[PDB]
Amino acid sequence: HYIGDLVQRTEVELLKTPNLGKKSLTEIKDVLASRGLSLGMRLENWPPAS
Amino acid sequence: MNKEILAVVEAVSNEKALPREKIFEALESALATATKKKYEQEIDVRVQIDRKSGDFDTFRRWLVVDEVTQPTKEITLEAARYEDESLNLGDYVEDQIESVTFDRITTQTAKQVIVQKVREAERAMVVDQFREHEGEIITGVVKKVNRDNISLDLGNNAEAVILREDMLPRENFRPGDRVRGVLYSVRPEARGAQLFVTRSKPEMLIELFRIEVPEIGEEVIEIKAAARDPGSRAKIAVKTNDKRIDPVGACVGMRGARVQAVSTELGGERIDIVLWDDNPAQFVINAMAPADVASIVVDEDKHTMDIAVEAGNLAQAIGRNGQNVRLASQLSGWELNVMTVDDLQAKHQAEAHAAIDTFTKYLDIDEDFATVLVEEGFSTLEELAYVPMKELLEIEGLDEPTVEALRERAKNALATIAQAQEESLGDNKPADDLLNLEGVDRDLAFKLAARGVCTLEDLAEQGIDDLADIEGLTDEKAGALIMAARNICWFGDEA
Amino acid sequence: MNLTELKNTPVSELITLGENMGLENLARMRKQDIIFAILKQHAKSGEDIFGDGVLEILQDGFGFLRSADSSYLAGPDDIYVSPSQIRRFNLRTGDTISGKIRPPKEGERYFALLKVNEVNFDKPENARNKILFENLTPLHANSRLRMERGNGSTEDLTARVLDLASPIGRGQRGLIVAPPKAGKTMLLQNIAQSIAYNHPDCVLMVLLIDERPEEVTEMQRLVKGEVVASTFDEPASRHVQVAEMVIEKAKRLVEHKKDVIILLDSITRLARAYNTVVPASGKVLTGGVDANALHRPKRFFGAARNVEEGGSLTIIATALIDTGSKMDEVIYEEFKGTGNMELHLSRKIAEKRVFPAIDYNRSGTRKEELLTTQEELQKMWILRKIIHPMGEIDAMEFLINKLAMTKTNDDFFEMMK
Amino acid sequence: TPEEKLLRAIFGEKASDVKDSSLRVPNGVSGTVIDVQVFTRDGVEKDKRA
Ligand SMILES: Nc1ncnc2c1ncn2[C@@H]1O[C@H](COP(=O)(O)OP(=O)(O)O)[C@@H](O)[C@H]1O
Ligand code: BEF
Ligand SMILES: [Mg+2]
Repeated sequence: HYIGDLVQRTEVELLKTPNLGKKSLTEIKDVLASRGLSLGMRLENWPPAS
Repeated sequence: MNKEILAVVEAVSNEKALPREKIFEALESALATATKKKYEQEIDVRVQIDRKSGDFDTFRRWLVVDEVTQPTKEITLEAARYEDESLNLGDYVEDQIESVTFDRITTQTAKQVIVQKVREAERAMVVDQFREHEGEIITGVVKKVNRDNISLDLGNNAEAVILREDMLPRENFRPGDRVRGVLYSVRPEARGAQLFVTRSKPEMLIELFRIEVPEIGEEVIEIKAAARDPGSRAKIAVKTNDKRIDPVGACVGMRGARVQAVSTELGGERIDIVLWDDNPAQFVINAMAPADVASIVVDEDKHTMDIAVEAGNLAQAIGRNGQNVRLASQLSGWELNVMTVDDLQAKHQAEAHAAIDTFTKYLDIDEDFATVLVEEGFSTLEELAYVPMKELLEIEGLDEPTVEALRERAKNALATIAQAQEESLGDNKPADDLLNLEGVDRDLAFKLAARGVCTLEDLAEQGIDDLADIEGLTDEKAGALIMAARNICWFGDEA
Repeated sequence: MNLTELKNTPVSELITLGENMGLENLARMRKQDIIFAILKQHAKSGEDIFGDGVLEILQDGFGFLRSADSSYLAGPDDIYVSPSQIRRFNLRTGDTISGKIRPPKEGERYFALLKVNEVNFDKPENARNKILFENLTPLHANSRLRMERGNGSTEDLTARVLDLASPIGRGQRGLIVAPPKAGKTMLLQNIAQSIAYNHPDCVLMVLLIDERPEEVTEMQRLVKGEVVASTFDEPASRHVQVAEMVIEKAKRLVEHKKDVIILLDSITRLARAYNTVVPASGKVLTGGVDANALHRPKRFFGAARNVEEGGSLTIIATALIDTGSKMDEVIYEEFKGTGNMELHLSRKIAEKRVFPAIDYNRSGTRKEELLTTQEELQKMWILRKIIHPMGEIDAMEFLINKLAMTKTNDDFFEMMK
Repeated sequence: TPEEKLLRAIFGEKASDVKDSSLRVPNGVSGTVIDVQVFTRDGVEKDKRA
């Protein structure tokens, strides 16, 4: 649900997700990776709100 | 739509320069630069309009590479199980359906692209000609002179460029004269000038002779090689097949006529015509003419030729800039050395009989045996290390104690070369100021010096990342040690 | 699951199957759409499909897998194959690609082939370790293929006639010249049934061009092997499509060292279809044909050759004459010298209900010694010589009589003596 | 060049139309358009808004 866990998810698990083809994957790519974020990374201070 | 595209492709004028294939490649590029504006996502879109069959179909190139930015064209090396991509590279897809078609600004963009590509196709044809017709001297009238290059024309829109190194250092150039040169390069997809003519490259002179000397061209005087300093000096070695031909008097003409004519055509460039020989030694002997040599030491492994001219003609032998040697060094491609003037200028009888300083203790069982032997040479000292007994039997005095001393000296040489290798391998030198630091033992000191620093002052000017890849420590002990160092060097205020 | 295992089943059976699988009643869509929806539902169930299809490449680059019952035509049951496999194995036209397939999502039309499993009943390495068709050495027909059935039937006549007139061998190019109403289709059926019942070791593949639908049904369930037909419900474009399908399939199967027999009838119809599909070149020759409009039919009739290294390609093709027009006559002229096997069916004996009406005069075989042994040729030659006393009608009488009293070739030979 | 002439002819109507030459509201005054009045010369083709 949250991208807080999708940050620990590379593109390998994109097309392996059931029912992700051409246009749905197109949107998943566009409206995600065009806003500055990157599909797959690692942070350290998400729990304590700091 | 597609019928309009068909009409405009059948209506192009330069069908020879822009055939249907290049026209639809232009349309590919135009749709790519159009989709660059349709979506804010800067993407590449090949569309393969299928000009003969049907209309365009917007494709989405996976553009296989590990990054993610612009993800419409981002795929890693194996994300290919879906849809049967199954490929590490080249697998592509079509995600975009019903893209934007032919807005007026995109029509203007396609228009400017097609006109610049008509220009580029004219360029491609003239450069295919530039590449095929790499031949004889061509005449052309110049249009513009600059500090770095000049521009030339022939007619029928035949533009060419002659670069600064292609011209002469003193050949005055102004727009309007007919200058002749040789086409030299090939540049299919250049952006600036198309054709490239030179007047300074070596082989130019070859072709000069080929169009001047009536002998060359029918292959009776086979021109071997040539070297050139632009506008200054052209040396050329030639070889003849017939026996009654005198290239010393035929290639030059009647008392300096043909060589003088081609020199005036070059624009005031001295020319040295030499006879090529199958021996590189004799070739480098005759190439430095006018000059006489009586000291020839040719070594093939290191590509050198000790060619010493007699004392007195030095100022004429080397000449200005070393031309008479440099061109020779460019005629055969070897290296020449001349330093001696008076002290045994033979350079072959001297080095063979000047060893009174190095051969002082060689047969040191008793110096009253015999002098050193120059028949073997005793001049390389390393290929000499292992010689067969097929020639170790002519000299007298090789008793058993002699070969025992030989073995002892071989042991001494092995020990000294081992010591030298240990000294040259240990480019660390861990001093006492490096071992005395607590927590840094001998191997730790070896590695600290192998990092690149051998002293104490610079050690305090490195971070934890500069000590990264440490063997025996870890970043926290790294910080502890660097803090101790910065305390004993900087925070201690001691000297 | 597979294609043919559902296609050799009737349409009512497929409707009942789709309704049994819990689906919208499929008796409203065509049989091809029925199987398409059944495969889509089976793939929705949570599994993959195992499909098979013969391969087609257009100027685009990807591949289409046409099915058998579709007569190698365009339909929803044709499988999509990404061009990557073509770049990998260089799979030309004529592979029964058998492999795993997945259902198409939105934006797609056909199933996509994931991986290769079977390349013309061979290992996919044969897709990368084989020889092309244009490079081998074509030879003459070496093997002898008996035509007589061996039961003494009333249609055995036809077979044994040919056996004592001009036998058939592997790699031959047979052309039958016959006017209308000469007994062509039952001749095709007779010879095919004999070659498939006497020699099941050789593979049969029959081509039908411009026949009636009842003829298609009578041909498809009667002879062995694949029965490809192309009737009038498709234009000349789909005619040439199925023709090029079957020719490249035969070429690839021969490259796979297989014996492929192609029955074809007739050649004038496909020539007219080709003339229909090829544009003009500004000039019209005799009969109304073009310059290059003969290159396709020429190639098509000449693809036959005997492969001495493995496999063979034989063709038995009928032609149309006495049609009143010119183009058929010039086509017969062009194709009567290109074949290495010529036979003629008479119409005057045919309309007298005296069948078969073989022209024993114009019948011939190119280099028959490689098809007939020592005393075999002795017997055949002496019988040709004794039939040589000028005769068509009572010659047919003598042949049919001495053939009806007897059962095999050796019986006739040893009773005539 | 007549090449450019036939070019701009076969591509419909096109020339150096980069000229803005378009009316904008004066800098500083807002407003809401409530009426438009277009008057054409006799012979000029009438637009769809007219
Ligand atoms: N071998 C045969 N035995 C008996 N009758 C035959 C034979 N060959 C042809 N016929 C007769 O000739 C007719 C041929 O009709 P059809 O099959 O339409 O001709 P074609 O095969 O030339 O199209 C049939 O009605 C059949 O009665
Ligand atoms: F069926 Be007939 F021979 F046209
Ligand atoms: Mg028939």
